[PDB]
Amino acid sequence: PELLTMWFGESEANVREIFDKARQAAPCVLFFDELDSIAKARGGNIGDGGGAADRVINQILTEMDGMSTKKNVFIIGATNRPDIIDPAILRPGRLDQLIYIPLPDEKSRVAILKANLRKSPVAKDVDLEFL
Amino acid sequence: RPNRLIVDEAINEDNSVVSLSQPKMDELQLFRGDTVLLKGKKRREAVCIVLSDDTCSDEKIRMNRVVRNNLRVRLGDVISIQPCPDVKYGKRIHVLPIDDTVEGITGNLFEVYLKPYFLEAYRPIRKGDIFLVRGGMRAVEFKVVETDPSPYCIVAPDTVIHCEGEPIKREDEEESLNEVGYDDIGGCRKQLAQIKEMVELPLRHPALFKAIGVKPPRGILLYGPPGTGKTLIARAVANETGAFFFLINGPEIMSKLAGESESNLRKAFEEAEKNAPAIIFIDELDAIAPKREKTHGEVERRIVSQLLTLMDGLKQRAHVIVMAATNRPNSIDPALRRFGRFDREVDIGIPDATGRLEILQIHTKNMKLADDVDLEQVANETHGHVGADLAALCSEAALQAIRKKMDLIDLEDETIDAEVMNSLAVTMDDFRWALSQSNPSALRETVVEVPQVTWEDIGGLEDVKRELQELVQYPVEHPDKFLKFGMTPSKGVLFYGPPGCGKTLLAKAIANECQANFISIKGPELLTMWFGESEANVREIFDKARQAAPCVLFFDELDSIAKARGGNIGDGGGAADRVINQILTEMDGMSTKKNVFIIGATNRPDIIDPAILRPGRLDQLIYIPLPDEKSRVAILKANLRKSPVAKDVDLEFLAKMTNGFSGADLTEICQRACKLAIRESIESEIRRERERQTNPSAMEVEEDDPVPEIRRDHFEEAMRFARRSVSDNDIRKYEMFAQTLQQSRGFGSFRFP
Ligand SMILES: Nc1ncnc2c1ncn2[C@@H]1O[C@H](COP(=O)(O)OP(=O)(O)OP(=O)(O)O)[C@@H](O)[C@H]1O
Ligand SMILES: Nc1ncnc2c1ncn2[C@@H]1O[C@H](COP(=O)(O)OP(=O)(O)O)[C@@H](O)[C@H]1O
Repeated sequence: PELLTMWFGESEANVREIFDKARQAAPCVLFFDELDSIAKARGGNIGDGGGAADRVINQILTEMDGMSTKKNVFIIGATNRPDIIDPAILRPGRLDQLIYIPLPDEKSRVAILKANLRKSPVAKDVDLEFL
Repeated sequence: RPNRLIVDEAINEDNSVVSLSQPKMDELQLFRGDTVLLKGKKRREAVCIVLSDDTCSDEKIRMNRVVRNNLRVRLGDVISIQPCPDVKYGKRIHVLPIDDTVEGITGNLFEVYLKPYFLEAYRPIRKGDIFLVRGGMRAVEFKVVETDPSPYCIVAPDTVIHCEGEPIKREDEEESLNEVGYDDIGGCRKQLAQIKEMVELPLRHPALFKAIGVKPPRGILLYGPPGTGKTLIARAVANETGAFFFLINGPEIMSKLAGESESNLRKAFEEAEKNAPAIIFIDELDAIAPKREKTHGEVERRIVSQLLTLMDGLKQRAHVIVMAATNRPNSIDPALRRFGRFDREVDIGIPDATGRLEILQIHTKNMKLADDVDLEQVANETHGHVGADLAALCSEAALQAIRKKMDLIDLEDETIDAEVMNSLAVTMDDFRWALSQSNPSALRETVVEVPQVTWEDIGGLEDVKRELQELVQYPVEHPDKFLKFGMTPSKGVLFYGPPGCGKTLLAKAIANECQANFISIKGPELLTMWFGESEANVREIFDKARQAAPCVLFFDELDSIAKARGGNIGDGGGAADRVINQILTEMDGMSTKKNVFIIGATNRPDIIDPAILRPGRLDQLIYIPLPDEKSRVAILKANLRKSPVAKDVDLEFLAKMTNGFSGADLTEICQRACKLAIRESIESEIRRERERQTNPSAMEVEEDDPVPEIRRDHFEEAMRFARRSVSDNDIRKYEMFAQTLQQSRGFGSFRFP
């Protein structure tokens, strides 16, 4: 959401100070939520503001090429739809490792429910794995 | 010392009445309704009848402005009340008016004013006491310079009042009630309470507070529309507390000469610091404190820097507080909002109809009203006005009333007769004329207020109403359960359904039940906000709502974003996405601690963007069914109880012929029936004069069917031509969306755990 907020207007400097701040706090991990949202502007019901998306992508790629090996800062990106996003990112020297997210399955669901129940109440009246 | 009591305002208009609790009355050996003797500064003695009222606390003593000036004390002070119920009857009264209280009157105070003032009042008057009588338009003070017996006496039938002679001169102790006070301001109870809370302590106990050695607030702002009495508020507070109020005006200072304004402002600061614990008031600072980009010139920056440097030199020890007033805190430079600088911010909103009522009452107090008083009706009519507006309205209504009799009265040019001004009374006709030629000021400005919609206005959906009650009232009713389970209440609720179901009415009803302010958002307003000023308006409205918790932040036509973005337009998508992103950011930044609810309503759920369809965002989606048959008549009754109907054939049959009709078309049918009834009454009347134009008086009386009573003919005419508001296929899409959310559910069946 705030990425698309920036998407109208500041698209080049803002990323610059963001990555400068990230570099200063090394070691650190940078996380990106719903990168495909940018391509959602590229591919969507409008498909006309793509210049800003081009600016954002160019800035991101330029900074990634500008990332020195000495800096120890990992970058993670979460995307629901990898197909719409530009494959140009998927190249060596950039995001390369793609990991699928399987659905929770039984024991995973049991552990998730236990973690949720850790808040206060107890569920000693049913079978969690049954559910 | 269980006798001295902290002073408090006396609601009773009687000057010499003080309300005491029974244990204090018994302890001080006082009778019932007798007179007590109070000493204050300079041991000045005042005699006051004990008033039969225990409403005030026993440690408190009800005591109005007149006795406070008699005792040379201020509000929050103490009294020296001592047993003296042996007051003597009056023998002769020697009271003369002050010179500057009856100028331009040339009348007799004794008969016109003093005679009704002292008629069965029995006011204990003491040698040196000050008593005021409020008359036709002014208030006149008097002092008992000398009397028999000494010093006090009782107003009694055996009275000898000498009201003949030159008016007395100034007694040099002031004690004048013509100035301002707390009771002279209305419509700002909460704000006044806050100001008292954060102001009184440093002023009441300066040395004690220094002995505390804790930093007090130093920068306080009031922001709001002009003409709301901010200067009045500051002046009244300063005068009542007791200080050395100092005023500074922007234009009067900045345009003095070159840089001399710096010298003037400095001189003001060290002058104030050299006198006493005081308050320095600044008006229209934005005229000298614009935005940084707005500083086109150079000297303005120098002036701002000088001001900041001077005010920041208020190191810990400072008995002087700085009060500054301006409009909305937008044009003001941001650096002024820092700590040590202006940090406390207060808004002065537009008073409601009730606030207008009190403003009129405190303004029209002096004028003699007629018997056609409809102050409540006027306050109802005067939406979009401020205290200055109402004061001007009253003034020019008085001029209209007086001007009606210029020829009858000998106008002359020398003097006037008090009987003449006493005779004139302001009539409701004068008020109607005054409102006819009037100019409201607020107009283009959003209003914040608790709505007045009650539950019986909307019929049916009681289960949904209870669900909204659970989601809204219960978390603030029982936060204990929520914290015991450690579960956070839902942030907001969304509504979807056919239009004309009064979803906004439901929002207003629940807000009124919750007793919280309401905020309205319009789709046209949002689309206006698309282009140009977009982020700032969203930010300021969110901040205002967060400040005024508890409050209900309502949104209407939320689907309008998709109406212009999606579809065949595809052009305003950029601004729409700007607005949507701003809204999402602001709502995500909101904290559940703040008692603010976000409510969005729509009639096109399918077109809604799915971004909000995420946890933390609007997730509780409620369908609004279309009411047909069942309680429809109840809804009819809800819209029919407004005006009488008397004779009717059947409401159930009326519900029978109609089907699938919302509140909109039902109310439209009711309005059509009323229109036909009005038409019939008007044409029958016109027939009556078209008979009487060539005839003598033919008894033009109530025989015109003017009673509110809709016959079956009007109902039949209404049902002859009445189109269904909703199309069946639209209901099909609504059910399709219901099935869509059922598929998102997927599982609704029952399986045993
Ligand atoms: N709540 C109120 N109670 C009584 N009088 C009021 C109220 N609001 C406004 N008035 C009247 O309206 C006028 C406002 O005067 P004034 O210009 O000092 O107000 P203000 O709002 O402080 O203005 P400014 O914008 O110059 O600071 C006065 O005549 C005052 O008596
Ligand atoms: N007593 C009532 N009960 C239910 N609905 C009502 C009642 N009185 C008015 N309404 C409805 O309130 C609507 C006004 O609210 P509005 O915000 O326009 O709702 P919508 O957006 O669904 O049309 C009117 O169209 C009318 O149908």
